[PDB]
Amino acid sequence: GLEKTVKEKLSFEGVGIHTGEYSKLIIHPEKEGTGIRFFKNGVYIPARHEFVVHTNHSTDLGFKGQRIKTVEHILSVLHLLEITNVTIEVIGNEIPILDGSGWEFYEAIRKNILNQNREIDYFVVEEPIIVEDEGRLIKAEPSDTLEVTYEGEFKNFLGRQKFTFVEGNEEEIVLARTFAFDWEIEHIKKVGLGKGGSLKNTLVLGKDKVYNPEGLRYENEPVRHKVFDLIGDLYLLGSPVKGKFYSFRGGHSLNVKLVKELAKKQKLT
Ligand SMILES: C[C@@](O)(C(F)F)[C@H](NC(=O)c1ccc(C#Cc2ccc(CN3CCOCC3)cc2)cc1)C(=O)NO
Ligand SMILES: [Cl-]
Ligand SMILES: [Zn+2]
Repeated sequence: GLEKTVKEKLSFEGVGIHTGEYSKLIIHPEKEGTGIRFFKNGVYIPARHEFVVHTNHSTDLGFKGQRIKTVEHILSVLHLLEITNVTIEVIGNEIPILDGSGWEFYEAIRKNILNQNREIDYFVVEEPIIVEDEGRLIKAEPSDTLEVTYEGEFKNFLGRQKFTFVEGNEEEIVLARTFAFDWEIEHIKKVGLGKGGSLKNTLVLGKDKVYNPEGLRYENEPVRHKVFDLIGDLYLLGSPVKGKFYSFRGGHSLNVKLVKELAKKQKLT
């Protein structure tokens, strides 16, 4: 496909899931070859794995003393829409969580795409690779299309669930919300996270029950959201990705580990 930016500036705002603070975004058009980058307090922070500074419960980026928390959801939306050149100006410390899914970003950006004049240079997985960490694993292999499978094993009524995204089915994952388990809430707050989480932006589950009165959007909403997360972390390769991925219980740390191994393989090709 063609490289793409946005036609006009787009703004979003609201509380961040981990800081609990209100922040504002402005998405700016950029010319061919710019890449995806954040901008904060006069500093550009490229959306690339070299700038990852935190991977526990979110993926955070930083450069020259300026940090942005929770980039995975906006990056996933930009990856799915193959937006390749854009500056995300952040006034605040975190990307807004909005309703917990990518939907509001996706719908607004999708109607505001500007095609540009050169083709995308995709990051094309060239050979199989496996990374592992204490029973979690992620595999990748070549594919002409982006295909991403997540398999989870939940310690509550959800049990084992599996979901596969393929190109063309973007609407199946951009509405899946972030989620949390009630028995983990106290620890997440103690380690300084989750300050913005509420039933308005998080699917909260117990051992046997659903806290949200509206219930789940899909019976497998959590693994759909985990696929959505992984697609955002994969965009830290710096280009839209072609390959077939399978994650068993992976999280941001393992996602970024895979990204860094893939980037090392193609550093000069
Ligand atoms: C899903 C992830 O873990 C992923 F990493 F796997 C991760 N999400 C996260 O890491 C993550 C972590 C925590 C929260 C939260 C919360 C919260 C929600 C409501 C209340 C309110 N109470 C609920 C009970 O009744 C009384 C009221 C408290 C706290 C959300 C999200 C991801 O999406 N990263 O991109
Ligand atoms: Cl490769
Ligand atoms: Zn997420």
